[PDB]
Amino acid sequence: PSSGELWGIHLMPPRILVECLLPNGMIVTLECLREATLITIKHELFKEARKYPLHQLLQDESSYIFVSVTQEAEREEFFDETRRLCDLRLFQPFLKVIEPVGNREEKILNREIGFAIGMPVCEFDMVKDPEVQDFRRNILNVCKEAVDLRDLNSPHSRAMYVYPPNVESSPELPKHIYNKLDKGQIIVVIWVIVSPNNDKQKYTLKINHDCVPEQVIAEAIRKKTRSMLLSSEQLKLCVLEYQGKYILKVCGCDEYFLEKYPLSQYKYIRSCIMLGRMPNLMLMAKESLYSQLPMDCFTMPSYSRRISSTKSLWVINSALRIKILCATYVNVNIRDIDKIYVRTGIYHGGEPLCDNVNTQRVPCSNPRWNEWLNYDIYIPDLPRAARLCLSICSVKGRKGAKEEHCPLAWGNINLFDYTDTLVSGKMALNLWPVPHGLEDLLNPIGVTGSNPNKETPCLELEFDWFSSVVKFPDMSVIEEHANWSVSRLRENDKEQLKAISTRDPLSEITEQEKDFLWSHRHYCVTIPEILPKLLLSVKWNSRDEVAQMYCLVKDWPPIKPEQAMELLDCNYPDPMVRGFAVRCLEKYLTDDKLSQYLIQLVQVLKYEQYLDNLLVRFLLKKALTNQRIGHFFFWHLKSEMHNKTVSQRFGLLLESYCRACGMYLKHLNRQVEAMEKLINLTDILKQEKKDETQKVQMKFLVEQMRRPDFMDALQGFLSPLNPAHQLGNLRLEECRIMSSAKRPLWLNWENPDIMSELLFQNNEIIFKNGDDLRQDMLTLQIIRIMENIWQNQGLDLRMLPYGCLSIGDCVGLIEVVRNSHTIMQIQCKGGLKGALQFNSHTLHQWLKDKNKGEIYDAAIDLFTRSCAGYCVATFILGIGDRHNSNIMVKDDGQLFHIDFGHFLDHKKRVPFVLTQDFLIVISKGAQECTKTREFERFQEMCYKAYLAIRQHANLFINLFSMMLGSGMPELQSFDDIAYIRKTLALDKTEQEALEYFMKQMNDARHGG
Amino acid sequence: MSLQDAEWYWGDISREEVNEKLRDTADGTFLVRDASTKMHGDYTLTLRKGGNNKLIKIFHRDGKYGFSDPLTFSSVVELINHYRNESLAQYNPKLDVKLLYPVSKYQQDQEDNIEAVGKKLHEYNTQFQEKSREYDRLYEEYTRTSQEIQMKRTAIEAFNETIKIFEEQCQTQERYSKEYIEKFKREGNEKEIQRIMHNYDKLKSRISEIIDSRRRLEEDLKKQAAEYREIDKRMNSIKPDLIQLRKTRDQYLMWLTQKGVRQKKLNEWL
Ligand SMILES: CNC(=O)c1cc(NC(=O)c2cc(F)cc(C(F)(F)F)c2)c2c(c1)C(=O)N[C@H]2c1ccccc1C
Repeated sequence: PSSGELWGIHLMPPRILVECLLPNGMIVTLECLREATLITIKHELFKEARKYPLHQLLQDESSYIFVSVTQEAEREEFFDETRRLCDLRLFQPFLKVIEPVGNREEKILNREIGFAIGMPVCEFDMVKDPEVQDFRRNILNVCKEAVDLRDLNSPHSRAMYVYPPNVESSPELPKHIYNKLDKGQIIVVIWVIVSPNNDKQKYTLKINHDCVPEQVIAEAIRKKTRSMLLSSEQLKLCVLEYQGKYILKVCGCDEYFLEKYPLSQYKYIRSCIMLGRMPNLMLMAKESLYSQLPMDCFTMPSYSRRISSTKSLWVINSALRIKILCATYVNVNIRDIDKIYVRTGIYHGGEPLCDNVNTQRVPCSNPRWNEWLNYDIYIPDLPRAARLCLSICSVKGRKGAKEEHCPLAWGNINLFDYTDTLVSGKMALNLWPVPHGLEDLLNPIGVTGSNPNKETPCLELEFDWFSSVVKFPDMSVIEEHANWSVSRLRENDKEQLKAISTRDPLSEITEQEKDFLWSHRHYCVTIPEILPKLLLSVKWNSRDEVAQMYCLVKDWPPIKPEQAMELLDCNYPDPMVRGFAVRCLEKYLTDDKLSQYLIQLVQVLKYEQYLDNLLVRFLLKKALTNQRIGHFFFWHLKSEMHNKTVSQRFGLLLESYCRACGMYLKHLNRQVEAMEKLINLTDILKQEKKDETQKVQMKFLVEQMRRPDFMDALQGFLSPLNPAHQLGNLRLEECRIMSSAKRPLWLNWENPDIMSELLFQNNEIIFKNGDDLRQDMLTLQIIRIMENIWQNQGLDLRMLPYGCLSIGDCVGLIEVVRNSHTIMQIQCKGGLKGALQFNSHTLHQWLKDKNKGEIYDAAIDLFTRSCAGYCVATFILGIGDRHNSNIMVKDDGQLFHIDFGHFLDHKKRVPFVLTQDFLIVISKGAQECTKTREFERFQEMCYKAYLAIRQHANLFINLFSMMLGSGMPELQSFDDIAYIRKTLALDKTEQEALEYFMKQMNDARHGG
Repeated sequence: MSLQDAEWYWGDISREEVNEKLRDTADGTFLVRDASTKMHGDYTLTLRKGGNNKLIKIFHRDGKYGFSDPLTFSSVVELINHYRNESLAQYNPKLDVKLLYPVSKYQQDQEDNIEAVGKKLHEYNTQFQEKSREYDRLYEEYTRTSQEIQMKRTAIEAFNETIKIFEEQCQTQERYSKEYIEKFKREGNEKEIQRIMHNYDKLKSRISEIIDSRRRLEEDLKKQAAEYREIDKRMNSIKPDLIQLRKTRDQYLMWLTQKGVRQKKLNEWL
């Protein structure tokens, strides 16, 4: 939101002129410095003003402040006089001297929120919409809940917020992990600083894997007091001393063991066992930890406090009708297109409550209809979550070929507003552009709300003004109406009712089955997994059925989060249903799984009918009590600010988070400004010096990164890929532009941890501006789920879901995998065997050279395992046919795919890449490698993995379903998701799906 | 009077494909498949009713057919045509329509020499990927122009707040300098009147510069906002044509389907 320090200028010269408007009408040109802080300016202005008329009228310098106009078109009152001139984001270089008005602290805090969320906060104050002003005010109590809840047992509760325990969701480690424990124990090293030089000492310990951190602190002080001839009570006296005076930290990053989870449930040590590596811990003084937790207040803002008959829906003994008056700003070629018309449908989620209706057709040059559309539905029969979906459509005619219809623009309306009042009176909403690739005349998944962009097609409607304001019934009457209509066991039945539960969320549910569920709807609460199916069976255009349904959900048994998330997707808009889904999460979704599925849970906020809902308050509540998920909660929201459909909803949501996330807002702002500098340099490299050579670009890069204002911004801040990684000094030595056309930046920092050498001494990340990364995010996330499922079943298939994060429109970060090469790179480290044909064994030989000795078997195992993992995954997801340059392998032997966005784009034949080179490795360089016993058990790993995912096929279909409203073109309709049903073969039994995958594997080795 | 030879039986078709064929059709349009179970003798009937595509399973037992437990009809065609004469309200009042308008496998076309594929399909497909490249290009500079517009729309609103600040400077220059000019006038201090004017004239000299820079942007906006609306009506003119000849390319595979094997599409691969 700021391409440079001034409008159209990247950097200010070392000295520039500034026009200074005094409270007298005199104008003073002040030569100042690009960095000159505002205190330096205000002083040297009031010192030069004595050379200009009417100095007599000016009060003292200290009684005035500057105001100016930002590049965001905000008239910003610069209360924070400590800022540099060049950091203001000034539109034009001028300053208007005024007396400060309003709470200083508040205004300074809002400027800092505005930079964080990427838009001026004062744009919210001007919003007419009362839903917005009610949202802003009425979620401030979810913030007070969280601040008070975390400032409760200070400073521990304040530490538990900033450094929450990074735990697996269960201490039950599956057996293949425990088999790497020495008779049920673990060996661990605890490190300590000796301060005169920050020398260091270490203490190795063997302990039960299920020791709590304080018990670990016990076994260490117990090992150092071995020879101290202490009594059993003197030992207790210093064990108690250290249990409460120190805590344990992971060497190399900011992870702490502040809560008494069993040691092996902390993720860092769950993997040190899985990977057989030594858990390196640092003993640290608790008073040093709480020192870096500066107390942070939360102050209620201004809008929080002040502001300057009806009848029930169910009395309305009339059908529904809606007037379409006219359109505006319709961009259509008056002669290629014959006529236009407005199409409408009344939708509850995605099911038409009644058949669609259109205006009559009308010429392009006069888009006016003044037509009342009548609908085959009762106004009492409207469900609360009913929605009007409409679009303007064009037609082109022919006899030798069919008549063609196309949507021009679309818009959706909530028939009931957030005060559950039914709309009335004439209304006008600007329409949205039809998304690329959509050809359905309507778009019922798009967000409800008028397009804020100007000169966009503006359509006007009128909803009947019934003689008073109309509200939706209160729950009281709804239930007693179920008692009205209800007055108006089994075997095979129950067998099939539970045989319905097995079927996936997208399975064909034929009419006979849905009204069979509606019949046995009361016997369903015995198999609560069935709840989603029974809801799609409710005839929502019947108030009789919907009422009876609210009663069943009010008493429904809590299903587990992996199932409760489906009821937050787009096919379940009813506020009672979604409320039940949220209650399941806030009582069964761990902060871990919340962090895992955070992408989807943020995404389904788009489907929420209103700003203030039970879901957002749950996510915001958790986001403010756990700064790990709060971090990505912020960035995932911030990453979609540019999309004006949600910029408001997300913006109001970010405003709240930033106003209550405490001292972390300061850290986030340093991340944002660091990204801003990176995006403004890549924009310069891509827009200005795109034509320059690749060594000319390299010199602008290193020289620009030489500038002090840049390094002071790009050194010393937290990695948005994982805030636990601190990013210290840059290694310009290692930074570079890259060979891709968008020329991403390879950025490499030193790791400043006192014990950085015990993890990674320098950390490097790729910054790419111009590529849509959120396919990589979702793919890498999904890969992390599949690795998590396999591990818990005991399948030690090692994937590499490297860190990927989108921070905006086609821009984000990608974790570099150290000591890794592509398969194309590795063929190039070999030689040509056949006639202009790379040597197939080259992969095997390079792996031998990198794994001499007893470690050779380990690398082959790792490759054959990770290979099996990515083979199964890429087929399921249709990621199968990858180029050698998109498959990578570490010196370690771990194989993994990359650049998933590059594949989906290249799209617009082989089930998965199981090339010969891999078979050389898997079989250890044998002949007829497809007939050995390494391959015999390799394809036994692939098989067990495929059905292990199909056994969880419901979770994935739900995760993707939740992403439909994201705007990813790969996810525009449930038809898109139908591919995973084909690869998982969900309309076939287990053995048929097995034989299906087996035939794909015989075809995957290109013959067999 | 045989099933495989009917109009409305397509058989081995995906649910997504029948959704695409019933899209926005009127109530009573219908189509039959074999169930997505791919199971022999087990079938699925989709019909349009109430804006929704509604799925009816057709049972099979002792050679008889139906779609509920009491199972009557000899074949599926006797079952379907019975509900083409009268309503399936007989089955359930909740859907009161007849199986009115079938969608036929054939009854859709566009001398059938092999050139109709090898020449006129490759022709329609080449004509389809060109107009699809143009529309992708249009939608590229459509979104480009859309962003360069809002960039300008905010910048002129910045100019609006800047000009507001300078105009109130003028109206406070005249406020707090009137009665000093009026006092200097009678002290014969023209030297001090011209300092106030030399600064006032320099104030409204710069405000004239930013006013001119504002309009010079409102002009680039006006002319880009128009070339934007043109890109919109060009897309809207290209969308229907693009669909029209995408379908033509698709159903010209029918005579590849009458040949019964996609040999000649793979000749077009390689
Ligand atoms: C040769 N390949 C195919 O023919 C093919 C491939 C795919 N795969 C994806 O699009 C996909 C995979 C990811 F891992 C992540 C993402 C995302 F979201 F990041 F962009 C997109 C799909 C289809 C067809 C299809 O019909 N639907 C797609 C699909 C399949 C399975 C799950 C989900 C989806 C959307």
